[PDB]
Amino acid sequence: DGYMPMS
Amino acid sequence: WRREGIKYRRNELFLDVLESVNLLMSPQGQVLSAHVSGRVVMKSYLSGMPECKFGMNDSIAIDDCTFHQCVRLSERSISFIPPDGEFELMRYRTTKDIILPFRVIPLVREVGRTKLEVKVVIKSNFKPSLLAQKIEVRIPTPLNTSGVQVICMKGKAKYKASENAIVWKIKRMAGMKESQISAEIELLPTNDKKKWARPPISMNFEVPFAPSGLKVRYLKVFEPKLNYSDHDVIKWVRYIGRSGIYETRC
Repeated sequence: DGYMPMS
Repeated sequence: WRREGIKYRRNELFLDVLESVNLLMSPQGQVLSAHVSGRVVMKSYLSGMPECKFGMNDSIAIDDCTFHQCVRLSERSISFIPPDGEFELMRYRTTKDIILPFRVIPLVREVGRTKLEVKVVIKSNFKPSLLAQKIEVRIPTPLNTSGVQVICMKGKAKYKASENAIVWKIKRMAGMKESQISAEIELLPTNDKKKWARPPISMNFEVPFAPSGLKVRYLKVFEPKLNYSDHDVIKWVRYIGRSGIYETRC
């Protein structure tokens, strides 16, 4: 899948 | 370039860290050459004329880089006003403290002049929570190969004679694991004074992390004029390290 959320 | 009337319902950005890890190892297992080429590509839909601070853990040793033209050079990190759409922020290169996602351990046993006994083991070396994917291992055969028999527990393998390689392919494989393949290479006769110099075994893989250990700390968006602030922007990041030239001598 795309990305993971910034943190 | 970037016009002034830019307004978006969802103010999103996507950060791509694209790394290409290159490695030349001995059959013993000593690194003979290794570097990482990298670039950071931004795909963003933000309203206005944003001021963007990009922050990483420069910790890691970055060995050079070229920027895009809207970068305020002066940690000292990177501030910039990004074009709408998609553009490449920075482009760096690394040689120290590199994660080598796979070890390739080759083993070759001559058998008279008829057979060649070959065993090749790949050792994944990263968080087992993480999956490498698009894994290919290339094993060259000699030219006087009459035929090839192979076995492998994971993935698939054919002998491609047009290419004089056994190509072993593995859809996915988790960190800290092992897979091995085994071939019997049936040989024709040839000019015996001319021995066979063993071309390296090469690998291709893809991994959800940067093998240079670069991480992204912050990307703070600041809009003076318009009534959105930093904690309003949807931010996303992925790392996509791929094999460059990645060869174990044998």
